Amino acid sequence: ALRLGFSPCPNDTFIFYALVHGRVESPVPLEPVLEDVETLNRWALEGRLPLTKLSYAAYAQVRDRYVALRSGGALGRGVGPLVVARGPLQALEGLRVAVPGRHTTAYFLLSLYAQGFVPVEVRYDRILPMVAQGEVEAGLIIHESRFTYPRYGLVQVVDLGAWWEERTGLPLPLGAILARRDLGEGLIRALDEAVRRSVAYALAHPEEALDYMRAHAQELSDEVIWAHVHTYVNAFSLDVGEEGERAVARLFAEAEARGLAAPSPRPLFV
Ligand SMILES: [K+]
Repeated sequence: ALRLGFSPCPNDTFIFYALVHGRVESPVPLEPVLEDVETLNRWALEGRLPLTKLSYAAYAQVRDRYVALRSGGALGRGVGPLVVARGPLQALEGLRVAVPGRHTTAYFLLSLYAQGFVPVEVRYDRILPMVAQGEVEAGLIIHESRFTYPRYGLVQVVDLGAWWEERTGLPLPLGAILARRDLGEGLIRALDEAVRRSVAYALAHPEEALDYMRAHAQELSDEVIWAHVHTYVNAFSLDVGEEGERAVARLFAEAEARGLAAPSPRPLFV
């Protein structure tokens, strides 16, 4: 079996459900390792896992070690991380912003959007309470927080996905599934096909994945679980496509323009 890292969020458990339960064929058996996305991001800098979900911004840091599968990721126009606050803010200048991980695509986007804030790095589930309790002035939120933030009395400062679309005319690449290059070209292609099959299986039999999604997101109501997969799993999860490729190229061009990532001649996808 090969270790496969992903988050316990409904979109990842939905996407990998079939593969992990033998409902679709896989070229090799897989051992899921569920972790926070920033833990996976840090691990990839060390090339720890042979297969792993990773923030697209972090992928730009590990291209010589990993290649992205065309399937299994999260990209789109309405999946952007949001910045929220207790009330409207004129700007983020000089304000403390709780963020879910410096290597996330969310953090990268927030850094494109504004540069005078003070980041406070924490697990994503601490952000809404920290903002509501006044420990920071704004929060960069991901995962299911986009559905629940009003429960904390908060308002949206900016939808970074919408901001990215307005700036580039492209969908936002959020997360990718990466294969470590030492696995060999053939196996990597077979894994890409297996992940695509897994996504297709859950799309066809969504209810079959519910017990698994609930097991790993025990704090979430079914209403939130269903909203979460509806929001984060879309056509780009089956295949990045021509537009998805252009969007990833644009994201990496912006990172390179700021010296956040080194250019590479290696193709971005399997
Ligand atoms: K809601």
